[PDB]
Formats: sequence, C-alpha cells, structure tokens
Amino acid sequence: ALGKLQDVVNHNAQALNTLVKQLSSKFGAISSVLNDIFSRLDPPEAEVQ
Amino acid sequence: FVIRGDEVRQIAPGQTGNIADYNYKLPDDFTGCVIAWNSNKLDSKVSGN
Repeated sequence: ALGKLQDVVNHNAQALNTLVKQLSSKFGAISSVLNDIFSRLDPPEAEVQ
Repeated sequence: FVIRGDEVRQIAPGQTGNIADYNYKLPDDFTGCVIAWNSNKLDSKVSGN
C-alpha cells in the first residue's frame, strides 16, 4: 500500500550509496588511493593523477 | 656549482638523493632553466682535485 512513500527513501538511500561507491573509482589513474599516488610517484605526474 | 656526472639528474624538482637532500634543494613549483656542460678540461688534476 505504501509504495509511494517507500520509493522516496529507496531512491535517496540508493543515490547516496551510489555516490559513496563512486568515491572508490580509479577514473583512469594508476591507483585510486591518493596518498599512495603521492608516495609511490614523483610530483611531475603525481600532479596529473 | 660543480657536481658529479651522474648527479646532474638529481638537480630537478621532486627528486631524491644525496645532492637533492643534503646539498641543494629545488622547490616543487620551480620555474626557470638549468644549464650543465662537461668541464673535464678545467676541473681535473692527474694527482687529484
């Protein structure tokens, strides 16, 4: 009966979860861990990453 | 100044080594030019400089 009210919560939670999941994508870089990018590589291309 | 032959690559932003740490440090946001040419004919002694 209350699907209309349930869908709002289900949409909001799902969108927030999608944002959190997108937080952990490499996005074309060698690594998705930022401090690893700092430590492992020199500033020249660490800046690009 | 005057440095060794293989240490000429240590004179660059973000580099690590003996020269880049204990003798001469270049800033990360460096601008300008570096000029290095061999001078074996003016800074060499047979006995040892």
